[PDB]
Amino acid sequence: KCVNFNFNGLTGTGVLTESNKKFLPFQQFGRDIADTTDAVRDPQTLEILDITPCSFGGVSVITPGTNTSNQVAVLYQDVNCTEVPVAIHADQLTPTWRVYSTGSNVFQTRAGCLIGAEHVNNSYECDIPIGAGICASYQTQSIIAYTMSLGAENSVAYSNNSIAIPTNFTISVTTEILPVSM
Amino acid sequence: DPLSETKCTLKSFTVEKGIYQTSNFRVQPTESIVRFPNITNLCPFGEV
Amino acid sequence: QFNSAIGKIQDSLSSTPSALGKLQDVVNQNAQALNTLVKQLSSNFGAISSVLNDILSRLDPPEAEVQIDRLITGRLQSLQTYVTQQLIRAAEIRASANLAATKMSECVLGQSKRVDFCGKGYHLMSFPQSAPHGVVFLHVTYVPAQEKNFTTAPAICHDGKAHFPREGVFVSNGTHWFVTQRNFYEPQIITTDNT
Amino acid sequence: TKTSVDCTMYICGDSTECSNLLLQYGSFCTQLNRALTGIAVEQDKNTQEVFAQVKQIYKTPPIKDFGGFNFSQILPDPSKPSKRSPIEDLLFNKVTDLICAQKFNGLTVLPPLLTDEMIAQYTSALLAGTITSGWTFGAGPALQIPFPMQMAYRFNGIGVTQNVLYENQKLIANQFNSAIGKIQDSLSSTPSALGKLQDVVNQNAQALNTLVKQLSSNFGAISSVLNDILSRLDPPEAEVQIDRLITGRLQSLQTYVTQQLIRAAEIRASANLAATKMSECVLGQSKRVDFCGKGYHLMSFPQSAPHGVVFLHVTYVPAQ
Ligand SMILES: *[C@@H]1O[C@H](CO)[C@@H](O[C@@H]2O[C@H](CO)[C@@H](O)[C@H](O)[C@H]2NC(C)=O)[C@H](O)[C@H]1NC(C)=O
Ligand SMILES: *[C@@H]1O[C@H](CO)[C@@H](O[C@@H]2O[C@H](CO)[C@@H](O)[C@H](O)[C@H]2NC(C)=O)[C@H](O)[C@H]1NC(C)=O
Ligand SMILES: *[C@@H]1O[C@H](CO)[C@@H](O[C@@H]2O[C@H](CO)[C@@H](O)[C@H](O)[C@H]2NC(C)=O)[C@H](O)[C@H]1NC(C)=O
Ligand SMILES: *[C@@H]1O[C@H](CO)[C@@H](O[C@@H]2O[C@H](CO)[C@@H](O)[C@H](O)[C@H]2NC(C)=O)[C@H](O)[C@H]1NC(C)=O
Ligand SMILES: *[C@@H]1O[C@H](CO)[C@@H](O[C@@H]2O[C@H](CO)[C@@H](O)[C@H](O)[C@H]2NC(C)=O)[C@H](O)[C@H]1NC(C)=O
Ligand SMILES: *[C@@H]1O[C@H](CO)[C@@H](O)[C@H](O)[C@H]1NC(C)=O
Repeated sequence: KCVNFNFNGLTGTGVLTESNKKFLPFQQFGRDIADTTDAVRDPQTLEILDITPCSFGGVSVITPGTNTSNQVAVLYQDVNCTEVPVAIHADQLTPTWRVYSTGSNVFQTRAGCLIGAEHVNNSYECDIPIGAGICASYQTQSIIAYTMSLGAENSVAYSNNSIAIPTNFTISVTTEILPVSM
Repeated sequence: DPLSETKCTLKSFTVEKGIYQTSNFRVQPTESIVRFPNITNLCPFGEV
Repeated sequence: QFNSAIGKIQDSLSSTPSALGKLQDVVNQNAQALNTLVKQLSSNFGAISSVLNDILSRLDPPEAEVQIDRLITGRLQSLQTYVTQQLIRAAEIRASANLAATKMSECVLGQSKRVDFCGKGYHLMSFPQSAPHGVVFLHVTYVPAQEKNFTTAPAICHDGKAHFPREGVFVSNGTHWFVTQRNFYEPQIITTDNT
Repeated sequence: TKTSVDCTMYICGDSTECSNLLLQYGSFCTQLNRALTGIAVEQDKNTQEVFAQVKQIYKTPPIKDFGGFNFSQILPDPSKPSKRSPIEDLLFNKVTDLICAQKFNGLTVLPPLLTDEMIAQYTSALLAGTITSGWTFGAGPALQIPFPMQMAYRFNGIGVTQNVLYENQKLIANQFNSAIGKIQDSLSSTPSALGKLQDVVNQNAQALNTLVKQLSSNFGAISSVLNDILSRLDPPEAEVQIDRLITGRLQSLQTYVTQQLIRAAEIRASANLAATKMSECVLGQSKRVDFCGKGYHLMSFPQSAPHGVVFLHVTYVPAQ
């Protein structure tokens, strides 16, 4: 349980669990690579406990232009579809709690958990990049998520003794813009 | 709501289409515990 | 074809608003950086207040000096930070400027054979135009269209001697063999002058 | 790699009092977020410019006969679930609890937009286009041409007549097949080939580890633990102690970002050069000396690598 703790002045916050560490009798507490208190021993029952910080991560918001609509979609990064918040009773610092946060359209991708967008089996051009080959766009009156399409399929008719030769041409003009000074 | 949090971050009332990084969520603690040794005799500070 | 292509250029820039995003980003980042430097004057940096006048007018010099050292060091950090980003950004601007100078020499003052360097297609010529904090090029390119289907052979055998094209390629519609240039269909009879 | 840093968690952590003091320390946290976001976005742009040079996805016809030229080592393999060429998957193995500890300090790594399969799918399009259509598909519609006839075209580019190839078609095909096979052994035998790609991975990881070790520095303060300082000193005393810690840790974060901005600019220079090589050495034939290989350039074939690209330059070398 995500609780505070105080071990002989070692104040902190986190989740205490069982530890498999082969603690030696003279050893008080363990440490990790980062040189931080990773495990502790209870002063009373002399039990070794793991210390793990309460769950956290970044949150990103996906929206079209406000000139177009007002709906949004929220992406929880690195959160694995299950530890997303479910209670708002003074146990989270983000009151922008999604109206369902479950049951509704929830998609799990390699970039995190996406709530508020509908996955489709189609493929269009990328509009808003999400990550790991998943894009999102506002289509129809709703926000949907798809897998980006590299391009139209083609197959050159390679043959054993066949050639293709143009009979007309086109004169084309294109522009290129480059900064020169600041 | 999540839309309003974006407006606060950009310092604007109108938001262009895209994805923005707003903030980080974390689970708040519920209770607190204290673990101290079991001894009770008072230190002999009267003597000194 | 040339006049129509040049005509559609004005509408393409006017209609599409995000066409000049590359030049616009230069102006916005420079403006954004200056706004941050001005806004950083509002930070106490752990001192009692951000105003220098009241601190000196409310505490004795022996203890007020330590209060203003927090403000001076924090503000010097803002200036040092602002300069470091300017040096980095100017280095990437000079790289863009060098590419622009190279393109004008190679795509405007002559005809370039480097693929995709000046536009998409076979390069014909370029025209420069001046823009705020940058330049704009108009690449003119030759694009083939309306290809056809033909049967080809590497060499033509006649009188026990092999014949090869001099600068073209052998084609036939199915009954009669010709020789044509590779980029344009203009068949001709096979003689001893083109082989 | 693209990195995301939680400004508050790295500096303060679980100390609520530190979070309040950081509010009056200016808008440094916001600046760090914007600077690192620009680097992360740029990384997706670099990959797009090099690989997405074509708008269509060409495919190679089933009958793999090209006048004696194998192409087996460079074409995609159906048997592999990743659908990579036998050379490509050899590259993915040469280039390679620590992640967890860094995450708990607020340092995260974001996944790229383009997956490995998607990138390998792009290189397959450029292979099919460059074989069945020569250089034509880089300037408009793709026109088919027999591969032996296409080689005769490339011989004229370097000044050698067509009949030279046609009279030595069997021998030239044998030489190309032998050279390709020796390429795989050179990489497989020698593990030091991918030194350039490894340094990018090493320097990023090693720079990040330096940031973590900076969290155990007193910076002149009594202790390097925020909770102890608050739980041992009265409020007007702790302020002169936290300030040293906060400024010491703010300096470390600013130092890290500055090095990353410098490194990103160097990478973009290398990325810009690779996009030029693909347009000139793969989508065409180049007359620039030593730009695409050593010798007289004939053609090139690209192969996808982890965080990179590998060019196989085919060149003509006089002898005897
Ligand atoms: C040139 O001929 C080839 C066949 O030799 C054509 O390739 C196929 O043609 C059939 C019909 O003739 C189409 O249904 C296929 O889609 C074509 N492609 C393939 C990969 O089989 C080719 O279309 C002809 N070119 C033109 C311009 O008509
Ligand atoms: C192009 O022509 C050659 C003959 O010069 C064909 O080569 C043979 O094709 C047959 C038919 O599939 C195969 O059974 C033989 O094994 C091929 N010989 C060799 C040495 O490979 C070739 O297949 C023709 N290409 C096409 C697409 O028809
Ligand atoms: C090459 O293209 C041009 C235009 O794309 C073709 O000319 C057109 O011809 C038709 C009927 O002959 C006219 O109705 C159009 O007005 C012409 N176009 C223009 C722009 O004036 C021309 O026929 C094509 N050549 C070949 C051989 O296909
Ligand atoms: C293939 O090209 C030949 C080129 O000679 C065409 O032959 C000519 O056809 C026209 C009308 O069909 C006649 O007036 C000419 O006298 C023909 N020339 C010769 C030299 O015979 C032929 O029509 C084309 N198309 C095919 C063979 O289908
Ligand atoms: C050239 O192509 C042939 C088949 O067209 C390849 O022959 C087989 O290749 C596999 C490896 O891909 C080997 O395990 C088999 O032993 C080969 N069979 C024979 C009869 O040699 C050949 O490997 C290709 N060349 C290269 C360099 O890959
Ligand atoms: C949920 O997602 C992660 C992605 O890194 C995956 O490794 C694992 O299945 C889950 N993570 C944890 C910490 O259990």
